[PDB]
Amino acid sequence: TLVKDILSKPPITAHSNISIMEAAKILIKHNINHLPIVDEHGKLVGIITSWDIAKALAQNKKTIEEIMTRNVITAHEDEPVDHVAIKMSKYNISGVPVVDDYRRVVGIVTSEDISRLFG
Amino acid sequence: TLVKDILSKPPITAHSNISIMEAAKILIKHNINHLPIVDEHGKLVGIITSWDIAKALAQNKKTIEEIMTRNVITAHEDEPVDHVAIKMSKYNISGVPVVDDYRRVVGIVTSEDISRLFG
Ligand SMILES: CSC[C@H]1O[C@@H](n2cnc3c(N)ncnc32)[C@H](O)[C@@H]1O
Ligand SMILES: CSC[C@H]1O[C@@H](n2cnc3c(N)ncnc32)[C@H](O)[C@@H]1O
Ligand SMILES: CSC[C@H]1O[C@@H](n2cnc3c(N)ncnc32)[C@H](O)[C@@H]1O
Ligand SMILES: CSC[C@H]1O[C@@H](n2cnc3c(N)ncnc32)[C@H](O)[C@@H]1O
Repeated sequence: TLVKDILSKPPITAHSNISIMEAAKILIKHNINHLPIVDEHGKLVGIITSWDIAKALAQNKKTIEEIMTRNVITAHEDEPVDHVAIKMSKYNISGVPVVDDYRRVVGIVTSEDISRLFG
Repeated sequence: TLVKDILSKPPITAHSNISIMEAAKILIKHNINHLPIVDEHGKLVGIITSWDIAKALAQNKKTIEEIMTRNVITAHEDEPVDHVAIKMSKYNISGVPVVDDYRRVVGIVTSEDISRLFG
């Protein structure tokens, strides 16, 4: 089955012009663990997850841009699911932003979603 | 295959008498996302993961005991692996403390480990 029909459906993103503590509220608010960071257009710059929030406390880092995993692993909306499953394990991550061909963010898949194909 | 032979091998735990920020350093130091919280004996009271650290910032919580998921899902050292895999998805968590029969902590399995049985 294709990623286009499993993914979380309007993405929640953030420009890097926000405080660590705001991001945290964002994550906690929607009950999410993955926050794609987008530029002014909407194109994909990096990814924050609760791990980064705890990195920020741990090393006294203060800005989103300082800690966002600058190089994000992503999925294409026509990329078969099974293949994304394999991808997240092999790289040990639980979520990928889904991108259109311009690196604009159209959604997100988490293992949380993949495990409704586990039954 | 049995959990006893996949698990991470001396556990890293913490009594709740530590600061959020220390826990974070603990997680970042060993490169872990799961911190079992133990009492004076060593028996299993709750679990902290980086998610809780971001909950702590989010709601201005200040103590480990305030935020540790008081009721932890665990695995037995003779519990077959496959079954623990199923357990973490169905409950959407990536790590379980492994317990002996007195609820003392003997190890931990993460999906990170299970995915070396994925090949
Ligand atoms: C974390 S489980 C709850 C849901 O949140 C979704 N999710 C996680 N991160 C995001 C995000 N940045 N935008 C939209 N949905 C998300 C996941 O795909 C899952 O369905
Ligand atoms: C696995 S957690 C360690 C790092 O993984 C990063 N991370 C989580 N998901 C992804 C992804 N899809 N691509 C790249 N890095 C990621 C987080 O920002 C964290 O710094
Ligand atoms: C998170 S991936 C790196 C390793 O850390 C292990 N790990 C995670 N949390 C703990 C812990 N509290 N004590 C010992 N090992 C851990 C995992 O089982 C994995 O092998
Ligand atoms: C899935 S993340 C949301 C909550 O899950 C908790 N959590 C993570 N692993 C476990 C586990 N093995 N048992 C119970 N709760 C857990 C974390 O402390 C967090 O508050």
